Amino acid sequence: GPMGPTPFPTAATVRDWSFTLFDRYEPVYTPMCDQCCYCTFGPCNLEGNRRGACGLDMKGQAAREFFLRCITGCACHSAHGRHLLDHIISIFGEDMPINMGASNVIAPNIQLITGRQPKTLGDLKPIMEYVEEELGQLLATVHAGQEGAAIDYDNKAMLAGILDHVGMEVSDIAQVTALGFPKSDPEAPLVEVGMGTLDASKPVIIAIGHNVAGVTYIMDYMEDNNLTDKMEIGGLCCTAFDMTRYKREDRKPPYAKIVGTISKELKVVRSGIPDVIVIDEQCVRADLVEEGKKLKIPVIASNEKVMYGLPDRTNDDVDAIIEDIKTGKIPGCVMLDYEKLGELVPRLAMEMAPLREGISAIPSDEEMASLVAKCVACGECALACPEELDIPDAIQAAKEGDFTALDFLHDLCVGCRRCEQVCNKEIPILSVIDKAAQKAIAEEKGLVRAGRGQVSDAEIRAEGLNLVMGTTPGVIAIIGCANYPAGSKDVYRIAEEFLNRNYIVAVSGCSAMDIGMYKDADGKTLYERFPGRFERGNILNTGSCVSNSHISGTCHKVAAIFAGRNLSGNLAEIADYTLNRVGAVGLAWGAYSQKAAAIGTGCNMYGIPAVLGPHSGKYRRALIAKTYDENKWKVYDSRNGSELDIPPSPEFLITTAETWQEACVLLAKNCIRPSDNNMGRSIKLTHWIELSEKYLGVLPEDWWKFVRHEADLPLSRREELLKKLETEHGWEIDWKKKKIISGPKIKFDVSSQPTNLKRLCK
Amino acid sequence: GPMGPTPFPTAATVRDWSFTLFDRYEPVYTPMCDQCCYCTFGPCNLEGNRRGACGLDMKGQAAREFFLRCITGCACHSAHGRHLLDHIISIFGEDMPINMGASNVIAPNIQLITGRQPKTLGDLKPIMEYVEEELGQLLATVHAGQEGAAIDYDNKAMLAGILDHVGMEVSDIAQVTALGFPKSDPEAPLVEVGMGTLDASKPVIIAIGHNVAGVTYIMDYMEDNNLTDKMEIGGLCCTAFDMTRYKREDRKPPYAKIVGTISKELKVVRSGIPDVIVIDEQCVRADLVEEGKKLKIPVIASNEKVMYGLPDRTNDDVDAIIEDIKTGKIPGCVMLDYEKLGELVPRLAMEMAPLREGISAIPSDEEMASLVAKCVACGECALACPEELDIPDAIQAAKEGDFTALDFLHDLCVGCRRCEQVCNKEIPILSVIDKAAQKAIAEEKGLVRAGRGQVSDAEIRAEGLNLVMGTTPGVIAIIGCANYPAGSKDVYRIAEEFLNRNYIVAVSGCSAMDIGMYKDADGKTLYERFPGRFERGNILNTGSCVSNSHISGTCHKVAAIFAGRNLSGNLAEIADYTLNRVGAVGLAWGAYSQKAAAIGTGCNMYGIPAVLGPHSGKYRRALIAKTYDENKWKVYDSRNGSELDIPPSPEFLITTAETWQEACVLLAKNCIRPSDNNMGRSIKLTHWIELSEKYLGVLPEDWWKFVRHEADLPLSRREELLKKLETEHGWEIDWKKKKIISGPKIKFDVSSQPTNLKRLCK
Amino acid sequence: DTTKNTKLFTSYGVKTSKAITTEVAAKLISKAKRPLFVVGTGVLDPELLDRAVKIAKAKNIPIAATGSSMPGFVDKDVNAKYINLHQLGFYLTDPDWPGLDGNGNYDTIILLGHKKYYINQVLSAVKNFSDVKSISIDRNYIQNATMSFGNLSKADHIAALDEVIDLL
Amino acid sequence: DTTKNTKLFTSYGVKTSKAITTEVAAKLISKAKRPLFVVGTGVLDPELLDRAVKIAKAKNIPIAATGSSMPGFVDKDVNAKYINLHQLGFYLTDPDWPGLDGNGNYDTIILLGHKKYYINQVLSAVKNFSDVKSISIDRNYIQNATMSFGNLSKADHIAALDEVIDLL
Ligand code: SF4
Ligand code: SF4
Ligand code: SF4
Ligand code: SF4
Ligand code: SF4
Ligand code: SF4
Ligand code: SF4
Repeated sequence: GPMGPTPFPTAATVRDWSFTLFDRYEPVYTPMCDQCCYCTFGPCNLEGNRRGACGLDMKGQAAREFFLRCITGCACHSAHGRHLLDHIISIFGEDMPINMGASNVIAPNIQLITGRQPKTLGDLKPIMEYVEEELGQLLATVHAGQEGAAIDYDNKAMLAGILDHVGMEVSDIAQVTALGFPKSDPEAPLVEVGMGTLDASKPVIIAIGHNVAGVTYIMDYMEDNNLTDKMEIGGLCCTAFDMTRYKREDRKPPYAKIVGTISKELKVVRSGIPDVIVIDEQCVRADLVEEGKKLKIPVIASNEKVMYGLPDRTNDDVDAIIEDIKTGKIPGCVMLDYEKLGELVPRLAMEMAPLREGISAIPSDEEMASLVAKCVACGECALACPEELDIPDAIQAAKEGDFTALDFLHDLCVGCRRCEQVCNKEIPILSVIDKAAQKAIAEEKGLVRAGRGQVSDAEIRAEGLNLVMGTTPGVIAIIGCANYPAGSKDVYRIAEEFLNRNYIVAVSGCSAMDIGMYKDADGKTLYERFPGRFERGNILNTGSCVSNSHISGTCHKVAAIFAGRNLSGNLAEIADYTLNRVGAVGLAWGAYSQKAAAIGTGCNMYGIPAVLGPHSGKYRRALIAKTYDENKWKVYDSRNGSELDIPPSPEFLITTAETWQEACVLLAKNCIRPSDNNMGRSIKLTHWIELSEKYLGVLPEDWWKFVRHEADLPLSRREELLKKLETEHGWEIDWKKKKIISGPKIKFDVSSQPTNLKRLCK
Repeated sequence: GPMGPTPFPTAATVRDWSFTLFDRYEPVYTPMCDQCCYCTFGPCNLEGNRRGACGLDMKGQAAREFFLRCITGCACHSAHGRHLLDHIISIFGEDMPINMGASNVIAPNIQLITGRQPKTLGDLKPIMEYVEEELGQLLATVHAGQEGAAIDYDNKAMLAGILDHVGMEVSDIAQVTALGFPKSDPEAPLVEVGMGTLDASKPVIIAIGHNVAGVTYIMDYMEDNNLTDKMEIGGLCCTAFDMTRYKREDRKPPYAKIVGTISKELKVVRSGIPDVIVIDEQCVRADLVEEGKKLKIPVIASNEKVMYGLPDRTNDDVDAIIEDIKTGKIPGCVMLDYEKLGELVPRLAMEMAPLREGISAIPSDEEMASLVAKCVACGECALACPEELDIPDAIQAAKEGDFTALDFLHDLCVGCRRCEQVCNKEIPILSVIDKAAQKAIAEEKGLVRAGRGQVSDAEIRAEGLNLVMGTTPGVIAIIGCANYPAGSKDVYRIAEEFLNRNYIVAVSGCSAMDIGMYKDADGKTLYERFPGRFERGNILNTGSCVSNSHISGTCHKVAAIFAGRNLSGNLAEIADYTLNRVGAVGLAWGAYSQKAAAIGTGCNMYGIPAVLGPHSGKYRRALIAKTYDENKWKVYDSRNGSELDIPPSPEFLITTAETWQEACVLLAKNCIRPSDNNMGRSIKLTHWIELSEKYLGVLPEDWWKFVRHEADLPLSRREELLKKLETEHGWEIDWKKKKIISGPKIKFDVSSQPTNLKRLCK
Repeated sequence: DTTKNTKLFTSYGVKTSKAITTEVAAKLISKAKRPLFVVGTGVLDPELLDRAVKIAKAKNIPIAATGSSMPGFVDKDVNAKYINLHQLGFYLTDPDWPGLDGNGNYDTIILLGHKKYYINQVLSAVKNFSDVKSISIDRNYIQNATMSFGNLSKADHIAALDEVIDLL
Repeated sequence: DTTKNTKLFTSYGVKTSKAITTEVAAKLISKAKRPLFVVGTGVLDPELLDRAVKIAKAKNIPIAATGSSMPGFVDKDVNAKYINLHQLGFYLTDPDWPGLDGNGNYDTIILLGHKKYYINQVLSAVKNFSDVKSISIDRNYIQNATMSFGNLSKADHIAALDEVIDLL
């Protein structure tokens, strides 16, 4: 078949496309530090964009830090994929054909980047080898004196992001093909999520991490031992999604439960509900053993990445490990044998449940009163809180008999106990807040749809025209972590606000968990209120963190299947098409981790803008365009090659918002694309203006820059907007026929084809 | 053939050996930062060993930072090796047999780690693939919430270090086999090193970096164009060693020159001598273009890792690039084509030499006087100097007509111009110092022996018994970077002091360059004064940075060839043998880079202690044993299995000294090993006591802890030391026969076999 | 006493803002050439909104209402415009930015009602890559500003705001 | 005036040492229970060696001569012993270290004649993983110490040392 110009890309292979992107969206640097500390020549003070002892300046150092974050995220996803693929090939075999669903382009990201079309499982190994090679080169570039310019660091960050997307795609494809995951099911079963969904009268296993192989072995033991209804297994983070997707192509509800995000780990440990904690991979707290040994909660590690300093009893007999754990010799162990782990963990939970009865860190009412009365209001806890919660005010209210302030603080808190280590009264602030909100915690239940996987080709053909023309207002990819600024309900509010306006909302990761935790006045979640297909007004959940590759590949497949392009080694052309025509925007309201940065950068390289939470300014790098400059918003017409002006949309590639209202406005405005017809532009403008008036109280100042025709204006308020154009901007509109005769700067051409590349322009 | 228990090791495969090492040599943590800044939950204040929002504490964060440094160094060496091997296979072929010299164990590190015995060049690809896989896993471990314990981070750091040694071995083996490098030649030619060795009346090419692939092409063009005697090509850093080793198996002197270390890059640029600068990879300053455009010095990049933000003219015609550079359109370009680069760089130097005549940043005498008179003695430059040089005092002396202070400061300065960016008088302090020392710079010439490569098996048989028994006082591996605390002569002083006492001094990297820059009163360097074989009193230069794998493999071959062990997958046993019997110590007096940390950690895992400079406390982690505790210095006898006490030597695995005198004392003391015979112990004790009296003014306080017999004492001062043992410690010595009858705590057994492992003990 | 408590959990570096009194902040705001009043959503508190409106009216200061604080200025008779705070920080570093009204960049920005970890990250770029001055008049001590109030309680913050208005 | 200039090129964090006068340092040294005098090779300067000897003799302070400063103490009548500074910092963090003389650990260490980037890295571990107090009486302001002199010239350093000896 035909091949594009960029198969198996390297830093020099994608430098032209990255430079084209950075010409419009300039990299804004927000250094987290005034100093660099990489080598022993330092620490070097770089305040004022000064240079270090090696000659690198502040901008270069910030770019290098962001590049390191992106390659770290890529490494996590790639290592997950490699481990999963090795286990899957060792068990099921490498001749097993790939079964992703009902489609022809099985691997969109893989085909786009490496130009390959894998058929069986063994064909995925060379992709992983190439990813490992490129990761090695990029990590070598981190060394001192290895790059002097920040723009080349940005190019390498883009390359790392697309490598991360390839790795996520490999991992998700392998696990879906092997472990009987749902195969692009519009109607996958609803699963229970929440801390209060766990039945604490039963032995409780709690799985934390991202890798699910050992979890699958534990589930197999529980199923074949008929222990599904006698025990309770819950999961935190993306491993919960993976276990709830396990063997669910039969579409029956799962029995494993979802507890919450990373913010819930310490709260669940302090509650005393878990009987045995098993940790697998990334996103695992480092104080689990210290906080668990107080409440006699054993910890079992199952991966070499997270050994947790525990003894290695992998080759020891299961009963011996159980006896040493019961006697209290060790707080846990490392078990790298999957059969032995799957036997051991349920038995350990069973034999530990009767031993630890009523043990919890939640204070009693008298103890809570004494702890509240102990405080002196010195303000160190408020200073140390990542979310700047007014802890001293809540405690002062608690001294008077009012516990509503701490109850309100409960949802905003991320359960990090950074406040407890600065109190000189030794007040367990996190436990005090949990005690104050113990009723709301008991009421914390919800429903979330299981991870469907990728999007089938039939839905792609159904929605491609609607999306490219703007009939569908756009795609909102609500993804990312749970480092929210003002609680976990903001993602729910945004998702509801955009589902009510018939957007296509695709969710994944911890954000799906937090969306499914809130019900309306009647008592239904968004997942049961709206269907789960890929169409207007539908919220679909792709699955775990590695499922964002399915959203990116959905954009790729919109470009390929509909417009009839070639994916193989064609990153620049497909990304240009996505940037100019597909109205997709991403949202990471609580991104904290390096994987989030890698996913965002990979989406940027593919042409998808992203809004992030206020905490994401600590990533040190955004991509923002200049609207006042006009030379930046100029492309070529693909039919001939002439200069064509485009509206300033998207006006950024990565930005950070402060509140969820401004985030809603930004998401509504950034779905606008060039090459939108009159009806699509009318719909997008209507939604943007309505949201701006609802949340910000004013009609957008630059709304007129997106009007090319009288049909572009909203149909309901056409006359008032025409009068506004007549008066404020002195345009010329013919009132006899209600048409625009003079004023617009970009004329409307239906067959105009805006492109950023001249090589394929004719 | 037989295989050991640990082929292709992972983190869990080497955790027992690392734990055994850390039981004795406890990890000391010296945090460079009170805060962690990895994710957006932070920055987290960790002062007082507090925990961050993820639960990780100060010790864990310091261990993670050191682990990141080690994996970065491993990545640099591995990427160098992969690029070199790919180029070599593409040119010469993958069927080319490996020709390292005259030996049977061609790849000691590779065989020790992966259990493989490669024969041709193609067999090295799977090793590189395994290294890339393990690098991916280790970099994935860097993510937030991926490891909670510092000891597991230390284990992964050891694994990264040995992976780094494997990568260096691969790279050096490939380049020596392909590029006609000297094949273990004890008599490799002497090459000229120094800034003053460059003839500035000729067109000058200056090569900076570590990769020589492109350089070799430039040298081929110069040779076949008969331009060797009409131009001057010099190199800085390890690429200079690589070019001076190119095609030198014929043992004739090279024509390329060595300019200096990383500290000389900016000084050479400011001198105006270079006509064209070509940069390949790591250890390249980031302000080369900014400082070169003032003096019209074009910069040509040749690798994707360092593209320097220059335009990419790889596919453009050579003459067009030359004309654009000459007119001043661009300060340089990126050339990824090796033939084109090899044609372009000499022609560019030829056409740029007549254009830039007399251009330099060195101030004139009147300009220098005015600049000196401008200073007001505010002290910001002294505050900003990495070496804490007393710049204001030197300038105050210069105001009075005395330039000896700045001349003295010239050698201590590392040419980083961090002082220039804080002066409010805009005084070019580095240029002022260079002007003051312009005579000494003109006199800066020296000789260094070319990189011989690995050590042949014949010399290993010749020296194994002497090294193991202690007849040779030991091996001193002087390696590392040029971040010296008090000038570049300290390495020369240490090397001379240890060569005068008949140690085996093996050098590599920038330290060899700095050793070869100083001559005695007569006028000869150490390289011409002492032979270059592998025996007592000989200083041998292995080559570039990737040649430290030859020193480590020399230790592995001492263990294998002499004692008759099996290398294949036998890291723990070989490392235990090296730690207990081989008296080898390393010294990195000016280590700053991450590659230095990786090499040191790899040597530590192999059982080789290392001394570092005062700047190396910024690495955040040392490995120091407790001498007062006695349970730490206990091993098992390999013949039976009983408890055997050993002297506290080595007392550290990684330590930092302050001055070179203390470093000499530490190196002398840390060559002492158990299982030393009476004569070897006598020699080592004599050298240690003599150096301690010479440099510290006292006889060592714990000298008696290393005496097991009256023959262990130095032969010349036996009686006085016996009287000291009789008096100070109340021992019992028979004066009739001059023998020790009572008092020692460890008895001397000739056939005692100390081992740290019970599995192979019988 | 707005210069007493200047405690921080973490530090950006050696450089830090100067703690100032109400008199000094009043003088700096009154002597500014082309000031801008950057306000976040935290200004929507009823005790802060009237104070901000009075400060802006006393000196005819254009207002950049970042976040979702714009609805609190629609009814008031002030010149306030919405702009994303990150985009505003990016635009302030460009010397040839026309500005909110198109009359040129600004030399001083007054900051009120902002989240510490957000305004600090914007001010990092503003102070490291531009020559704009920043005056934080909030209740949290901001390191990356040029001049800033110290840590204050809400009552003390209100009293300090009244003191600044009195001297304006 | 040893508390005026406390400038730093780089900062370890929010926590920093307290700048003290000669009277305060003299009181702290005189009231120490089991002090140790850690001296580097920088003490070998002739004007510093006699001052260090007089300080140690005035209070019978055991001396840890790190680096290669031991030859400057052999002839004098003081109790000085060589120890690697990194190893000394490692041993001070162990509560059950017998000490140089084997009589227990130390609660206060006086630091004189050290490289800033070396003593700071040792003091980082000492202050973060132990309860030992550190008094820097050198001419460079040390952040990681507990109490420290400010930045001083050589003449001012000598005058401050004489002032400390006078009050000892
Ligand atoms: S970059 Fe991060 S680790 Fe390094 S000094 Fe700054 S805050 Fe500390
Ligand atoms: S890498 Fe450069 S800026 Fe960073 S510490 Fe080293 S010399 Fe300074
Ligand atoms: S740190 Fe403790 S004592 Fe101080 S205000 Fe907070 S809860 Fe009260
Ligand atoms: S545990 Fe909650 S309240 Fe305490 S510092 Fe962390 S986020 Fe703030
Ligand atoms: S990785 Fe942990 S310690 Fe570091 S900033 Fe994030 S939460 Fe804080
Ligand atoms: S910074 Fe400049 S003016 Fe100040 S002391 Fe140094 S040379 Fe003199
Ligand atoms: S250029 Fe030399 S004198 Fe100036 S700061 Fe760097 S090392 Fe010190």
